[PDB]
Amino acid sequence: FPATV
Amino acid sequence: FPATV
Amino acid sequence: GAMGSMERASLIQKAKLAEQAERYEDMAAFMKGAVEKGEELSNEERNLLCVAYKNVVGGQRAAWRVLSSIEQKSNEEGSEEKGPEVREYREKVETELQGVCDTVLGLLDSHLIKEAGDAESRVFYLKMKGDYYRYLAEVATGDDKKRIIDSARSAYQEAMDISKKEMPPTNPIRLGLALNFSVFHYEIANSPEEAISLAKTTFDEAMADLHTLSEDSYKDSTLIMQLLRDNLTLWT
Amino acid sequence: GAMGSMERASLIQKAKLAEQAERYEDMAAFMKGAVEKGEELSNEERNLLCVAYKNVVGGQRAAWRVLSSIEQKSNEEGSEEKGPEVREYREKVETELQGVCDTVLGLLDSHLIKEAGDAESRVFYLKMKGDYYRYLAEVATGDDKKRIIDSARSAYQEAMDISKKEMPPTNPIRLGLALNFSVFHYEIANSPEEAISLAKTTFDEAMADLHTLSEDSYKDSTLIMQLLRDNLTLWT
Ligand SMILES: *SCCNC(=O)c1ccccc1Sc1ccccc1C#N
Ligand SMILES: *SCCNC(=O)c1ccccc1Sc1ccccc1C#N
Ligand SMILES: [Mg+2]
Ligand SMILES: [Mg+2]
Repeated sequence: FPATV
Repeated sequence: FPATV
Repeated sequence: GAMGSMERASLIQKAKLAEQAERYEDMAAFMKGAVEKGEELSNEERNLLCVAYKNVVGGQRAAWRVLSSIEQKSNEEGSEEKGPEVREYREKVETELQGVCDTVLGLLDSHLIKEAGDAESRVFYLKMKGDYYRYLAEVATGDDKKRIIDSARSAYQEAMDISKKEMPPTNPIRLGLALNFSVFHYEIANSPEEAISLAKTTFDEAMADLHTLSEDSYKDSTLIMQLLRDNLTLWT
Repeated sequence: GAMGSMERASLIQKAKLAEQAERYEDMAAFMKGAVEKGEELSNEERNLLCVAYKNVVGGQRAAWRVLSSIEQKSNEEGSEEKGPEVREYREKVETELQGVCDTVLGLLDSHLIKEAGDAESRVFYLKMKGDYYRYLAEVATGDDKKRIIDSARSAYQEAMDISKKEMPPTNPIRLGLALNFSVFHYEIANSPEEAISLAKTTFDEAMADLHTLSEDSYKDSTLIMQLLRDNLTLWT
């Protein structure tokens, strides 16, 4: 999965 | 800590 | 609410203790109680709210993906009929996840967003609103799925408009918003080109502003810039 | 109970799904519901019960140790008075932990142990009773602390007596019981010499019986023998 903050 | 199962 | 009798300061203190103990459900309940005291949140307190629900909903999403994958495999040709249990349990986890998202969206709507006047708080809360609509969209399949997606988009867009007007391109809140909106484009809105364009433009405009920053600000901004680069590497 | 309307087989199926999703609180609730159907548990089902509560109570113990350490530091000379919050939150986690232990001990007493006739099930359940009294002892400080410790000891001792009579020295249940009873001696009963003697004698007598085992049984037994050796290395 892609990075999120 | 020591190992327990 | 069960936290109504506890002091705001004690709730914040115990949220930090819960974080140290990796008790994120407790941490979220404490921060929910703190928000419901009705006062605005400081920068540090907004971080605690973010951390608590990110960990809680992150675990729920991970579990939902495991169960959804098992469910998809059970609905393949030649798969043995195992009964309703997989769907039931996926629905159970999905319902708890939706409950957490509705809780967060409820705190933002009552009344965090309407009282947030500074760009730092307003962009933070509107990004959060986009995030938790995005998690609702990840599990949505019904009549309102397009409306859930558009609720995420609308919150993100309002946060973007403010962040571009009121924050420098290296601001970590602005960067984190762009990171997540880019992921929204890629994974939710079926718009990989918009996702890639946003991540690249955000990265390049932050790069050009790094020269203005102190060492400690530089560290925060480059950390998120690397997350943009990581996603771009995944997508290209 | 909330699981009373769900089929026993569906509860077992969902316990395995919860394990795959790392949803151990759910897994424990499903296995509690399965036990409360009143039928005896198979070997596989006993394993699921063990796994679920081990993960739940293991997380609670880890959190309790973090909070207890913070609390001890706050009660040091020159430490700033921070109020009752640390003690309150440690007590909250401690109370939830005790609740889980009481639940497990309740399942064993109503009526898993009294219906367990085979050595494999009876030793498993009596070891489990010793384990969850041991976790109660870890947090105990009151009038019944010695009685809690002796309840752990008594359950372990009955399991040991049966295991020595009815199982070979390489039996993994027998080995795991000896491992944990040895830890009870070291950490709970202030008897490190008994802890070391038990771990060493258990290791040596299993070593001498390995030649009787198949490859797959050998793997199970040597895995636990290495845990005995690891503890001995910690203690000597
Ligand atoms: S949930 C806590 C982690 N995320 C964030 O802190 C967050 C939230 C909203 C927008 C950006 C970010 S990331 C951030 C924010 C400030 C300072 C550093 C960083 C980072 N990395
Ligand atoms: S909670 C699940 C992990 N523990 C055990 O499986 C357990 C329980 C009781 C006694 C011993 C053991 S360890 C064991 C048991 C059977 C086969 C292999 C192993 C191992 N390792
Ligand atoms: Mg649903
Ligand atoms: Mg107490």
